[PDB]
Amino acid sequence: LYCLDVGFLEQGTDDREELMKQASMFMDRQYIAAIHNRLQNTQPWKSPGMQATVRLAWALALRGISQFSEVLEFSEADEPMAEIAIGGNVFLFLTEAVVGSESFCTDEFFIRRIHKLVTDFPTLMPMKVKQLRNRAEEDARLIQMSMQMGNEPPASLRRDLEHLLLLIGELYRKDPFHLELALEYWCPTEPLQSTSLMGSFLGVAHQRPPQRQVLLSKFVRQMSDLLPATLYLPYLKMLRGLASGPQCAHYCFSLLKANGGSSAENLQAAGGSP
Amino acid sequence: IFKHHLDMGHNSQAYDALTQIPDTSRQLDCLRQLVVVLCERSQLQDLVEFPYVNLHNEVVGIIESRARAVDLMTHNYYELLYAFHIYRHNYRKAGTVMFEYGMRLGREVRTLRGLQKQVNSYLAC
Amino acid sequence: YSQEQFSEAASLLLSLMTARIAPCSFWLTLLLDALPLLEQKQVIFSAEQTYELMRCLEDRMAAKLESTSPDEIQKQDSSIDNTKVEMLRLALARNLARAIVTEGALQE
Repeated sequence: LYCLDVGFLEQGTDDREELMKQASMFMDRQYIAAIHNRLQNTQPWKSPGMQATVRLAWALALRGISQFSEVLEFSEADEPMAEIAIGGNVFLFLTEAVVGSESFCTDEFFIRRIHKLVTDFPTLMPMKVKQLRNRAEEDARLIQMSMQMGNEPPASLRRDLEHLLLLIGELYRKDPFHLELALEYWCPTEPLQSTSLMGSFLGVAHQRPPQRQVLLSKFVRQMSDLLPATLYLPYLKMLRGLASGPQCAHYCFSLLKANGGSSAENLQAAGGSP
Repeated sequence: IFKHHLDMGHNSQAYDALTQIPDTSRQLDCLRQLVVVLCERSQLQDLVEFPYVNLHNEVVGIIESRARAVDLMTHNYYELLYAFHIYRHNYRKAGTVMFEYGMRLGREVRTLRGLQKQVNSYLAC
Repeated sequence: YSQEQFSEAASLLLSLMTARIAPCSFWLTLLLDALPLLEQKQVIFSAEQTYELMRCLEDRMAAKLESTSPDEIQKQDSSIDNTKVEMLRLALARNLARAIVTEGALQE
């Protein structure tokens, strides 16, 4: 994970080009092509969880590479790799095997790497984010009609966003180091102030976080207002995860206060958060 | 002629050139030009000491629209319409500007600087 | 004041009001003190300075309204004194327009 940690590539970075030159992936022209061809080939995978993991990771890597590469650029295999990854429910595999292990709390770098992987996943695949959001909504609709007719939900159920909600919520009750990486998901554009927040720009006008985290916490802020009932609980796992820590708790308090007040979108179990 | 007056900074002379202008549409356009350039040139005293008449409503509309348009901190057009209201003895109207801008601060801003400013505005009105 | 150090005059006055000094019959004089500062036809004070100045002016104003009675006033001086209040704050606000235009032009 650290070797593949290339998070500077999400947007154009001033240091990105030199990180590219002293990065092995690009100084080896055969690196990216070799792993791409091998992964698209057939290899033994004793755990589909880690197989999905590797497909997802190499897909995000190629997605980041493509935006500033033209000859080491691959964007064709990312879609099947990503679909295999989500279908194999890599989310629960990583939730259980890695995080559930207390061998995972040994170094802060573990938490850091997973956090930037978490921030990586949505920014590179916004189309997949929208598709899965709509697919979860239609899953809610199908379950609603099945309950109305007294039957079971049709065919199989895919709950990958549910897995993500459960996973990240669980993640942010597990840290001794108190890294406050959830405060990132708390942009200081959100109106909130304390007797220690004068060093922030909530006592002084204006502050804009980096684009990726702005997108993440903003999509969070809209999900505060749009919810299908099938995802009501894992979203609540979001909530209890983020509920750890005093300042993140104050931020989430502010967010639910925004969800507070008279409305028509926090009064609904579908299309909003009941 | 007006724009040349602007170029060499004869502000009273530009004002006279503007008062010459028959058409109210071009009057409004050049009024907008004047306001923008005087704001960027930090020439505020010009704007107030102008003794406009029958153009007061044009200026009021222009300045309120730009108040809709501007940032609260990097632009002071509400305060400009304020001081206009004082210059024209507009007690109720300057109060309206202050309370309105305090509401605007309450909406846009939740900082302590804001807090000072909403208090200032509500109090002033 | 008699030697015209208005800046330190304002400093001392702001300090003593935010000290909230003197009894009710003498916050009368505390209020009365601001008149020459009103008389300033030329000022060097900051816009923030004018802020806290007037801030405290009406702060003490409401406070005097309530010190008389917690919802009323009963002192014989207040009425015509209130009249002076309106005229003085008139002059104040006009000079406030003056000070703010000067300060904004001070940034030129």
